[PDB]
Amino acid sequence: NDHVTRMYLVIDTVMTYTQGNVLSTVQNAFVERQHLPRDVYNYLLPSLR
Amino acid sequence: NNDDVIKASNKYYLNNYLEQFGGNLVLFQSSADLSKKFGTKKEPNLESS
Repeated sequence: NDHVTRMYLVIDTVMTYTQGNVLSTVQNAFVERQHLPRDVYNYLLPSLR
Repeated sequence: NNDDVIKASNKYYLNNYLEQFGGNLVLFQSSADLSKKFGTKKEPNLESS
């Protein structure tokens, strides 16, 4: 109508729920392609090489 | 011996053991028999073995 224009939405879960260090709380979950901190990166360097 | 295995990315040698035999007697194969007298310098003498 001239006075209303409908819009649909899809919830953006990543922005809503994953902010902060919440993901770090996950326990016993398979991980892949995660950026590594310096300590472990140096520790794991031969494995990546 | 089953086939259920996951490839190991990094492998390096851990222990090395060496077993050796120091003594080395010199063997000698000779068709001519040294027990028999050799001929003089000008005239030789051989009798096989």
